[PDB]
Amino acid sequence: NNPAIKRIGNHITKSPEDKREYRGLELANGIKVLLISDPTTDKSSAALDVHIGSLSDPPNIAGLSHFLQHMLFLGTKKYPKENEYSQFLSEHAGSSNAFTSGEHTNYYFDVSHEHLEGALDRFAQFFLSPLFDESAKDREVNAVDSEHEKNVMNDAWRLFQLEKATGNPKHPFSKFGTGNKYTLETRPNQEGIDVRQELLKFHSAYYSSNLMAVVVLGRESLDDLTNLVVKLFSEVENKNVPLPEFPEHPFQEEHLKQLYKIVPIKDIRNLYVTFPIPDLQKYYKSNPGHYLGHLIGHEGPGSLLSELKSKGWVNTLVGGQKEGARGFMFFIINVDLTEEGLLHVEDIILHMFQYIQKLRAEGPQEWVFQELKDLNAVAFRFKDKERPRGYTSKIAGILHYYPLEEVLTAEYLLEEFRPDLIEMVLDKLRPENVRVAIVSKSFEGKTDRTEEWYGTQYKQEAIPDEVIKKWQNADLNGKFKLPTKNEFIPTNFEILPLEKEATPYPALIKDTAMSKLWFKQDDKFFLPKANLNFEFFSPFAYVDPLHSNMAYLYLELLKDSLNEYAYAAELAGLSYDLQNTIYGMYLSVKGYNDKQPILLKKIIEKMATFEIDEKRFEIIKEAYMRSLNNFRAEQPHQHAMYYLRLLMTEVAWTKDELKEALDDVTLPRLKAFIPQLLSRLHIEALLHGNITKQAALGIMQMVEDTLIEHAHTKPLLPSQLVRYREVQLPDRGWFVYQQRNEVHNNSGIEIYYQTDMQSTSENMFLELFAQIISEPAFNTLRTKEQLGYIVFSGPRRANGIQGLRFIIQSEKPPHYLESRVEAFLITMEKSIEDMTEEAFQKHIQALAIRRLDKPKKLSAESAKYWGEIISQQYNFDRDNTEVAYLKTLTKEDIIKFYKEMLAVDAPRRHKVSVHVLAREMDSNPVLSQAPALPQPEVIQNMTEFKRGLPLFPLVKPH
Ligand SMILES: O=C(C[C@@H](Cc1ccc2ccccc2c1)n1cc(CNC(=O)c2ccc(F)cc2)nn1)NO
Ligand SMILES: [Zn+2]
Repeated sequence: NNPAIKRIGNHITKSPEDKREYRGLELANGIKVLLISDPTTDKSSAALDVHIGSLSDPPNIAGLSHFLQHMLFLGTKKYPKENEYSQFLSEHAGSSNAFTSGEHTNYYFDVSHEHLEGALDRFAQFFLSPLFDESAKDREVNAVDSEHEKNVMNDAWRLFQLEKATGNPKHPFSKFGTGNKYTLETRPNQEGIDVRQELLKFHSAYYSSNLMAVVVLGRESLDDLTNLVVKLFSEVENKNVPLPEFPEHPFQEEHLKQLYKIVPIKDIRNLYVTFPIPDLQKYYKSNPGHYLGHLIGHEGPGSLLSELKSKGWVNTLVGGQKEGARGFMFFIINVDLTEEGLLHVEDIILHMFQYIQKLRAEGPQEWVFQELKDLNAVAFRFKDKERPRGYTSKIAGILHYYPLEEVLTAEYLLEEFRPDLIEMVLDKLRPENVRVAIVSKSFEGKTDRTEEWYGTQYKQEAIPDEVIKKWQNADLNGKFKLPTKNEFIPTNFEILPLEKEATPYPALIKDTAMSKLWFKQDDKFFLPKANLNFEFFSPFAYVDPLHSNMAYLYLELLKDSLNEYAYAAELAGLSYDLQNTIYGMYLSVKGYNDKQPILLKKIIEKMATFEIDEKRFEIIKEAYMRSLNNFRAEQPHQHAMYYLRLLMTEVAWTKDELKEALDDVTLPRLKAFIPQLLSRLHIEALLHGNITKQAALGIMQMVEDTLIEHAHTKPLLPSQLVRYREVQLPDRGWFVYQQRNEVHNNSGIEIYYQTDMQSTSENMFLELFAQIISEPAFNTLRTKEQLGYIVFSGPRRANGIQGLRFIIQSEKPPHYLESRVEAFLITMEKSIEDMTEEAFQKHIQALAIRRLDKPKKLSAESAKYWGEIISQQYNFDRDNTEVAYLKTLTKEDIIKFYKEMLAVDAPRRHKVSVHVLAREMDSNPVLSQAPALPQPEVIQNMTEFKRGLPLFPLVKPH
């Protein structure tokens, strides 16, 4: 009945468990829309996906569509204030982000449910009347450059662009998508191009209503949501832009049967096998790509990976279809290489073609397709409820590909087995259509080519016909069998009825010396799933570097063993996580409760009776060595956070102390360690979900019983159960720790102002203050000053202590960033005194909403509880108490907090700074005016540093 609405979609198919309400519709201008009504959501959300990406970039301005995406946040004609959008969301419990792919640019936000319209209106202007301020463009060009700079020494990006560079140079697929200062500023200036106009023009030419999809989620009715969205988005202009397509494959025969030898930054060994294939998106209802990927990428018994692992050539394998763009795709088989595998690359690839041959001989298996269909059906029915911001964004993306009534189910539900399509794709998987890339340090100095954008050192060879012919003649290897029927597929979806004595929070229902068991029956979600969380305490886990290493190798060897067995369970919605910690071991099993007890016993039982294979020990141990070394190639700001963690923690083995001790880890020594580790334990657990109290106690009983039976485990004392402390900085102190990043040519810095031990008061001062300066900090340090792409502020919580932290990755020297952060703090001081009481109450409200936002899924709630448990604070009612206190804070309260704890001349300022110098930088100790800074005490040695200071107390439990 509305002229602006071309059609209103029918019943939108959803899971019976989904209580959200849906109406799909298509606007007169062509915008596809999905309206989502959820009366309980504390945060509303919307997203818009344009069906243009960097593949549509002008060939002379690489990264333009990406740059466009940055600029839309920087002002519209209706809301011309540069950070009006960001500031609004921040003051209303909201957030926003975006991304640019080959074919899509995706924008999304969430906000307090009370302010959907205000946010939605400002959001809409991106597509109505963007400003593209000349000043803003010249600044933000730097943020894009920074973002690229961060990727240059990253192995994943280097390889990503290299494949693009080794195909047809005239194909859009070869374009550089990110852009940098050269492509965006330097070269355009040479050519005389007005980049601001090219931005305006690109938005004008491609950001058309016929290529847009919109999703909006709020508390409002589907009716009110309809009027709101139509009111705002029917005014979007339709230029009837043809949807871009790329029918010709980027890989022609000149690019097939080619071998590439590549040199990585990190010490890694990879083999990448690629086949060009047709666009399989139209066959989505049968999805031939996923069927083949599922088998080739199978990790269970009989699989290709199983064989390659037995010969000790590979450890992990990825197989399946890989996105390209409209018109083309790829099929890939990727493995990591052992030192041995690197020598048998030709043989590995033969094995791949033998398995593929095994599939041709067997023919398509309908029961396999039928199994994938069945698993996905269950997956969609009992799908966890998504957080709004990610939901609207994801759906906005696939609205382009599917009918309105089917968007929710399209990517889950399979219709009909099409063996013809399977044979079609399988026919492309031949030696004559293969591309091979080997990534190894062993090719260093032996390369002759250099990729233009990342500087990747590589070498190109043609695969000799002698080798190609060998691969085409692939005899059936007897080691290869099709996967067996997945026996972990859940059958019992019964939701057990809430017990009479069921608690709203976890209740302590068992307290022996052996174990402490926390339990809660789910009363919010009612899906047939449960989370089993176990912390195993033992002093021998982190007593020294040698033992810390062995704790790690033990679990890694344990998982390496269970993989083939647990893989089926993972496919069937039943996963486990097993990590070594500073307190001992951490075990988490999550998923459908049905066959969950089966898996859990297998782990605990495997744990306590583990027999170590020597070959796996050698391989896994060597990988760990490279793993520790590879930390040198991490980002400067990641180093910054790592170094600070070491400085401020009572005990912390550095990655150097670890890799040194590793040389002393032997098989005999490790075999001895495991039993010693399991001989003494204390188990603390949280069982949460679709389980009864007796089933919970039964579960706990089985873990203890299995340990005692196989490992002869015994309890640990209460006094032995004290956690580590945080170093306590002196009043008016300032320490600086300086290191260099050998790989990246950006500097990193973390600045930590340590306030005080955690408590309701200190928590809310810090959080309310962080809330107030969150947006302004991003706007000043990045948007205005453009110090870096990565600019972060917020609370730091470790060992029961807390403080305010700033993190920045930049091309400027760390000492420069210091004055700028300090300059900002003085700036913020004035802004808060000038702040109106109403603006202040907005921040109190924004923080309050964020804290009280309820978990949409079980594991989110489980995390909340488990956080209170491992922190041994046990404050399960924390949010209500702290939000209550928050609302009683004064603007004067925050000013005093700042002046006492954080201000430059503050009495109780405890400041430590970590400086990470860029690769080619050098040493130096020490716009809005930056204050004078005292001379810092330069930390020369972490041990001396810790020993010379007090340690905080630990927070007492509830
Ligand atoms: O790079 C991108 C995505 C990103 C880059 C980014 C975004 C946030 C980051 C946060 C911490 C460290 C690093 C970050 C890098 N992007 C965001 C925007 C708009 N900014 C906000 O909405 C915004 C965020 C936070 C605030 F407090 C206030 C406002 N434009 N591009 N697209 O190409
Ligand atoms: Zn970006």
